[PDB]
Amino acid sequence: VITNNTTLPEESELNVQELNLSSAALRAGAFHLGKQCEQANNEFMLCRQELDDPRACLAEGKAVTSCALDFFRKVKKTCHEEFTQYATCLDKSSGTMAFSHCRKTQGVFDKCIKDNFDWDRPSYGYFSRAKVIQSAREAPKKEEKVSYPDATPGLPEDYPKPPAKYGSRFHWLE
Amino acid sequence: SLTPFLRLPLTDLTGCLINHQTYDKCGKFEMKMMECFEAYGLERGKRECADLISDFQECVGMQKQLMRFHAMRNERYKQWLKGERKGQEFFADPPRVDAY
Amino acid sequence: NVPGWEVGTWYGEPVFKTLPEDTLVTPIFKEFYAHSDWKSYAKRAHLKLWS
Amino acid sequence: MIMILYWSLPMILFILGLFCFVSNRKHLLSMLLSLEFIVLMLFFMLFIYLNMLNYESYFSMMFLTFSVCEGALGLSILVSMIRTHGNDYFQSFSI
Amino acid sequence: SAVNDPLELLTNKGTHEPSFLSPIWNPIACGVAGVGAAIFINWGFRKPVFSGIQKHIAFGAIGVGAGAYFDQKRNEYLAKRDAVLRHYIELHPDDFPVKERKTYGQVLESWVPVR
Amino acid sequence: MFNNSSKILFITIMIIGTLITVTSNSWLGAWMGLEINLLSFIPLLSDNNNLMSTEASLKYFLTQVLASTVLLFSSILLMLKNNMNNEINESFTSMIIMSALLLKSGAAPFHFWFPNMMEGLTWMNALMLMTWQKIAPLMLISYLNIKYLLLISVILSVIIGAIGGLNQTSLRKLMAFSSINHLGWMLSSLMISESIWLIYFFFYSFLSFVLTFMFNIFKLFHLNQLFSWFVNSKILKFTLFMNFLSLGGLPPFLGFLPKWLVIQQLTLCNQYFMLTLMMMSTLITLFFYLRICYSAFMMNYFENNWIMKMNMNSINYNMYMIMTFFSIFGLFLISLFYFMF
Amino acid sequence: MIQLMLYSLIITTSIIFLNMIHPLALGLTLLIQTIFVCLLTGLMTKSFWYSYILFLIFLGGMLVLFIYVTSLASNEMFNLSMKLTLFSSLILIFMLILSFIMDKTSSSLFLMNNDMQSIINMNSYFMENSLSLNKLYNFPTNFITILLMNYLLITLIVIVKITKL
Amino acid sequence: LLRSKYYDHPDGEDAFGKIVATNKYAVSAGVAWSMFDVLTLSKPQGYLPTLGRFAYNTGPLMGMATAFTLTTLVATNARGKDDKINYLIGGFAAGGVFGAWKHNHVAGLCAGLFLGIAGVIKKMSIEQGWEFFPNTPIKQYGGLNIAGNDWTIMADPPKNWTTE
Repeated sequence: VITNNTTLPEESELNVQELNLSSAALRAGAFHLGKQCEQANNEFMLCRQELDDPRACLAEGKAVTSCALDFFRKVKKTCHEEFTQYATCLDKSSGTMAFSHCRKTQGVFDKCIKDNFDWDRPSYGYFSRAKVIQSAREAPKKEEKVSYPDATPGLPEDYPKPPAKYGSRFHWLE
Repeated sequence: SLTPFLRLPLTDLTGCLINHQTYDKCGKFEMKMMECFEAYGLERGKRECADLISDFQECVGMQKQLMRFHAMRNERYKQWLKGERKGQEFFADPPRVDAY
Repeated sequence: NVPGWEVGTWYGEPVFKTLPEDTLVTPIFKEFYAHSDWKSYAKRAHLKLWS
Repeated sequence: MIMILYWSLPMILFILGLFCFVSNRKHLLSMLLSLEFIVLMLFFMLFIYLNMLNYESYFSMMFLTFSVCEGALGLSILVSMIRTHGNDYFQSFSI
Repeated sequence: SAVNDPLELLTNKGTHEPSFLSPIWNPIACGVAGVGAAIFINWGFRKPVFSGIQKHIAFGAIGVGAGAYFDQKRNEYLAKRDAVLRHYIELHPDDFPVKERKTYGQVLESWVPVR
Repeated sequence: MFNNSSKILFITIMIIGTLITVTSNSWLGAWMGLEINLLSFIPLLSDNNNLMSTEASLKYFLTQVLASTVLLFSSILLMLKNNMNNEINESFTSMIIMSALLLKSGAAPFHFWFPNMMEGLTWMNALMLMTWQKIAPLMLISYLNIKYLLLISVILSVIIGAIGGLNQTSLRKLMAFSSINHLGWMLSSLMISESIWLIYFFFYSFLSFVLTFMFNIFKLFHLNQLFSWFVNSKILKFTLFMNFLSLGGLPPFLGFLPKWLVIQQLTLCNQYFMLTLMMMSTLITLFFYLRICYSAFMMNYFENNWIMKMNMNSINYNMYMIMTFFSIFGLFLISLFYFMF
Repeated sequence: MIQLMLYSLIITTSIIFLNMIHPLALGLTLLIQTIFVCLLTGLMTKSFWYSYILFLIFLGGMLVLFIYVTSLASNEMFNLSMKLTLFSSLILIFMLILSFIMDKTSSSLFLMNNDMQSIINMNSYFMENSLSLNKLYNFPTNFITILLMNYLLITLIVIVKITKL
Repeated sequence: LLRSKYYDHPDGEDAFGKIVATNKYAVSAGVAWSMFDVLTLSKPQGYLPTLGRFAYNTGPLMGMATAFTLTTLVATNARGKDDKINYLIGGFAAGGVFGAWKHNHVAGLCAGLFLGIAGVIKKMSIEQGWEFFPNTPIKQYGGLNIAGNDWTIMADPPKNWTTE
């Protein structure tokens, strides 16, 4: 638990411009965000799942946030009204933001992206498979077996068993 | 865990019923205790393996963390009752709703 | 002002042992949402229970 | 402490249901209903224990099956005296 | 030997000869017990005590076989116990040290006068 | 007790539930097995011909479910304090666990249900009660390391179980009070060994089978009913009554052996005063054993003359005479035994 | 707060359960205690499956036997007393205002809900009531629920024998 | 003060700790017998004779305890010797006090002989140094072949600990 010995990062290191978009603006345009920003998301989630340290790969988290900000600024430069209409139809379509309720504006958004950036929208389940990456960060350590030099010693299988000296050593026996 | 008296086929089902091994905040602590109970046994594991026992009990029992939380909350209310802390500064800056 | 108290340990005795000296474990929800009012606790803890 | 603030109330109501189970001012049906009251308090305390662990709450329907079979067993013991002890054995204050 | 070595007390030198009744006592005692149990059965049913000798023969054979089998298992149990004691003496040489033997002449203790 | 195959089914499921109890590695699966054993021991101990058996099953149900819920509550309390099943320093939750086990077993602060239930049963459900139903609580008592509760239970068992059997002239309540005293010798053996307890329990079980078969085949429920029991040869009645002297702990017969092994292991464990407290309070057990033996040790009696044929089962009495021989000539097999060591 | 309200309601129903003696009235007190016990065990948990299971098994499934037996046991009606109702209402309003004047953060339970968990917790996002019920139908703990179904059939066999039909 | 033992100080050193220790043992024994008394035999009704039976069964044991301790201290401090016959005199005094509660002279001495025998045996235990209920130096948790008795069908996964 957090004491004075633990080295938390300073608040000036944590002062990063954040992706402050709503749920409809994150659900819409996600399939073009993931393909454009697959190099940093996989490395950051590998950092989060392998080390399980919140203080580690903070630069990777900053890279993910900056890459998402760069993609949304690129969308803001060219295709703004189409993305706004797509997010509006996605939020007003149903309770949960489901893509199947209106496909009419999704085609216009993909047409705008195909005409401007020449990007192809991926399939429906491209981002839910297993991702294989060539991470530059080395894996930390193999789980070594704990050494117990003084355990409870049993009788070994190779130990010879001569007959007992004067047998059972009971009363009147042997 | 209790050592059963007899090791029959009928302990095979009962043994896995409760255990932190299924995904849990610190079942990896409990494993570090449990293999220790394979090393020294149950009775020498109560003495020679006391440091790994207290970490698992601290983690899942949550004793000293809750005691420290209640010490930090009762001292704040004692400072409120003793007149040191009053007004709108009785409670500090609240965390964000998705902070934890 | 409380004697015998230092930050992070229960009255001097450490909470977690057999760990690295610079490791981090996540504090529990009551201890993390300490130093705060009840409205911030029920702001987060009672979202599924209200709707 | 932790026992005083958390899970103190199931202990107190368990002792109250135990005292209702064994008091001489009650009857056998009151013993069985107070027995299922302490079954409910045992479920409360067992669920408080089982929710410190994350995904071992499935044991709650095992104890439920055993204690419900206990309750049906006690009712079938108690109503088996209808054809022998009569219908007035439910008001018996002593065994 | 002038030393009271704990390892040589449990080590079997092989100079102990088993007695004549030692390998053969348990099968004949269990055979006599089986014959007496069959006689007891015939007495309890008010049969003649030597009527139906096939029961006596089967009870004696069961007793002889069970006595030989459990006597062999008893000998293996005592051999494993001796191996356990020797292994624990060998593994802990500090708690069980060789102790010098003392002549009566070194000791001076307590004649109890009767008078 | 073999009037139906359903009772054989209840017997094998109560065996299964007891084996689930004594092999559970946690304090909750043991309770699961206890409930299985309870479910299968409610229909046995209940019959249509006997009126008292239904209210005795009600007493058994209330006694066991009072003891099982306290056993569950204290085990959950132990798990709430320290999340492993064991305990480093012993405390009051282990005392509540052990008291809930002592209500199940029938130790003398909590034994008052035992002969009061035994006053209205048969001699085969009693054979299941004082032998197999003592397996499930006593094998859990060995997991705890508190001494003074076992001390109080052993002392109270050997005085209360011996004195209280003197007034009883019914054979079932007298055998229940004798089993309460033989329970205390088992808990005194449990503080020093987990194997000497098995020795005492197995041969006490053996003596229970051979002695309750005498009262089940010939249907004996009273001390005066033993005097009117007709045996064709009075030497056979004198010989068959040596199982009381055997179970009382007399040196030429078997039954001296497990008590003697308890004496040998307790003196080696430096416990002398509790042994003297038990053996000054086991002479009363031989006194109400010898009060039964008034009906056979004399060689002639003022018998009732209307009955002149001895009627008996064949298979059960064939099994009885094997075990009667080893109850009185079984000390010759001490050379073959190797399980004391 | 509502957890403290359920605490107060369970305390009030327990002390009136101790006070009353009419067997159907104790059965009614049990059936109204089971609802509060179900809700209060629903406050600690990730999802309300086991409260539903306790509801169908205990209240709607098992206690109807108790209500039937206690209904046929007692010929007479309830003797309602306004003194016990007034005392229950007074202790209920006292315990609700005691919960008003008490800090609810320290009195809240330490057991985590589905939203009290961490946001980076992968297991909480998968499926509601999935990982907790998983060990019922997986190796090697499926033998216990097979033994439970066999135990219920054996329980029915026991009950037919002991009631003598 | 209430946690004081009888033998934390030598004989004749302090009086009050010995009175509190022996009296609290008498109160524990009287309460333990009175709880089994008033529910089983001669059951009273009402708050007053129940507390009267509790006092009648507890307070005389307190009087026996404080009389034995007081005459033990008197016999110890009256001379320079600290031996077992002071415990014999104390047991005789406690038996004589018990007799008064009985109202029988024969009961008082008959009790004093056994209480003096218990006193000289306890003083022999104090002098020689052994205990009545010692902890067991040997506790056989199981028999031999305790590792080879594992008759389980489930295959063991490989362990995470070694002896190297």
